[PDB]
Amino acid sequence: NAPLTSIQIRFIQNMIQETLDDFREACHRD
Amino acid sequence: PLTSIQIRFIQNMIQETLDDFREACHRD
Amino acid sequence: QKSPNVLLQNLCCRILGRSEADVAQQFQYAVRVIGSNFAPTVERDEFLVAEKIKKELIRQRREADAALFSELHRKLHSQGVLKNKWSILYLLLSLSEDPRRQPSKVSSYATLFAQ
Amino acid sequence: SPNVLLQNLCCRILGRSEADVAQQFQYAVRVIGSNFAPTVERDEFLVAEKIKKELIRQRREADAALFSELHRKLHSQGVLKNKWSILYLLLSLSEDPRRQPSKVSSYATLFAQ
Amino acid sequence: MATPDQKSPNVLLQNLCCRILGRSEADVAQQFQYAVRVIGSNFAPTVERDEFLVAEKIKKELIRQRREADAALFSELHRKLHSQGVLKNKWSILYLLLSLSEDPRRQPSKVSSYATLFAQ
Amino acid sequence: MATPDQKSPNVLLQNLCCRILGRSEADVAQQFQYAVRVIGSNFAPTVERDEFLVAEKIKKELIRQRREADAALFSELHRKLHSQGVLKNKWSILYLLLSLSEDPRRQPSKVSSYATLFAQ
Amino acid sequence: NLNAVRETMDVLLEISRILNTGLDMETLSICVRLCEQGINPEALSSVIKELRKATEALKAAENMTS
Amino acid sequence: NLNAVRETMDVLLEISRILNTGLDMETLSICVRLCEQGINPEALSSVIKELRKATEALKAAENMTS
Repeated sequence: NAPLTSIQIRFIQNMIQETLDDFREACHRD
Repeated sequence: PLTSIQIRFIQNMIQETLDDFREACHRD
Repeated sequence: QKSPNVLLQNLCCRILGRSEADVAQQFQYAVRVIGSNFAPTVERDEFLVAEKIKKELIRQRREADAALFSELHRKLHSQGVLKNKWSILYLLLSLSEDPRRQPSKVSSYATLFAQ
Repeated sequence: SPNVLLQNLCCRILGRSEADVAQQFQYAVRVIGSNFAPTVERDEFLVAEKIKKELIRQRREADAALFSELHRKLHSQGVLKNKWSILYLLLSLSEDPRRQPSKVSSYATLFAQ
Repeated sequence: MATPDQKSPNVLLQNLCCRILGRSEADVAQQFQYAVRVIGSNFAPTVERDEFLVAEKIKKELIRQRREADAALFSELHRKLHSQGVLKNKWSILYLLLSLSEDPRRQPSKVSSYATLFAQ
Repeated sequence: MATPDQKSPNVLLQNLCCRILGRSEADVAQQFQYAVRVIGSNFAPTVERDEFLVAEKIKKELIRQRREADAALFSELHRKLHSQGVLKNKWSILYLLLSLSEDPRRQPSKVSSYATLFAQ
Repeated sequence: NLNAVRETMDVLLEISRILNTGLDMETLSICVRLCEQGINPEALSSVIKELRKATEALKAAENMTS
Repeated sequence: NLNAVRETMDVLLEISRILNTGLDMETLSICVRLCEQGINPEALSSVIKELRKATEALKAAENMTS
């Protein structure tokens, strides 16, 4: 059960944030 | 497996990003 | 207890600095907006709205504004005068402006529709 | 006046006189007059990075470099007061050459009359 | 060489409304007006403008409906269509076909008769 | 084709307006018109058209509201209803009931009297 | 109660000033009273935004006509 | 300053050409002037899209009438 490194957690968070921002931006643009 | 601290951090970050996206859509 | 409509009209007149006759189109727009069904506000929880305002101010490197917001929220919670704290917190968060970002001077182009 | 400039811009883009672009001018005025939610990014560097990523995504690395150079030149020229807004607009108006343009159906011409 | 009189999209849309309603074009005037209003409206770009990406999305959707055989058939038909080269706008037609697919497994939420009140 | 003497949708909407407002149908005419407009408005497809999925969503919502006993009761009632087979549109009714479920802990946002100001 | 209301209004004024909201004491008091009386915060925010937009449109018209 | 404005406009035109934006030098200069005056980029993008649709309809009408 290798704990997710702080760097990996930050990377996953940034990826999720980017995808959610893209979805919000697409909805806003629409 | 994501440590409980890492899991909690990732969960909070994902929740914040989804809340921000919902808020932006709602504001628009 | 001035009716909310009269209070909103007085507020518009005070904020714009114009007579009711000069704000007739704006008064009609305001009445239409207030009477129009609006999507729910981004945050309807007083504590969640306060936390979101604090987080947004901290993320913008506006520590002074974040401290002021936290102090105002503490004061509002302790005073206990307001029944709907969430509405006031949501309004304040929605109306917050970054003091560092130079007010986007409204392009003269808006005047075309004013006539 | 900015309004006259916008009308002239519409006329230039459409290739018609200002009197012939009245409906398009009205549409533009309506769009500008609508209350918009705050922009996602008001930072010139963030807008530039988003534009660069969008240009790279279309496999236009040369066009991405050209865009970065043009942005650098604009920043050094110092003519624009709101660099973030212009960069965001340019990013928003970029089109991917690989995605086949959804050809506006001849049917749109049917209602113009 | 007088390319068969493919009546202009307005006439084609009127004929389509008449055909869909099973009434003459004159009897579909309200439906024709609704169609004209829809067609004159600015439409968002199709979800996928890549022929292969649209075909893959169609195959995935068929698999999601537990129509794996239909998903394979869709992928094969898409390959055949791409090889045939008859359609000029493959992405638009693929997006349309994807948009028109119906899940046989999802029990039709029977449109309440009340919707007819607004059709007039 | 067993069409129950279903009093017309207009009568049902008028009765609903009168019941909701606590005014007579004649006094709920604006509310009746609003109801007719809402029903006539195009609505997005319901979130769930599966009877069991709607029941599970209702149970999950009750659990999220810390109403675990109410979630179990909802699941049991849904199982009983499915076995009973009395409801013709189980998915629609279940989805409606789930959407209409209220958390007793979340204070009903009393529609401000202020909405009446714009009616004049 | 009066002292508590005054303290709340002062806190709100300070928050508005730090946030550069442009609200005066009377408008802030009216908004606070409406929110305390149950007014939907979205309606109040839309009204405030419309009044600010009207002031900005009037200022733009005065600057274009000058 | 004039040379700097000319260089910026040339750079912008080159960027538009490489990106296939369809903007000319005059339109690019107008957009730059509008942006310098503070116009919201989202509103500007929506206005640009509507203007482009109108321009395409006008070009189709001109090609049909010619």
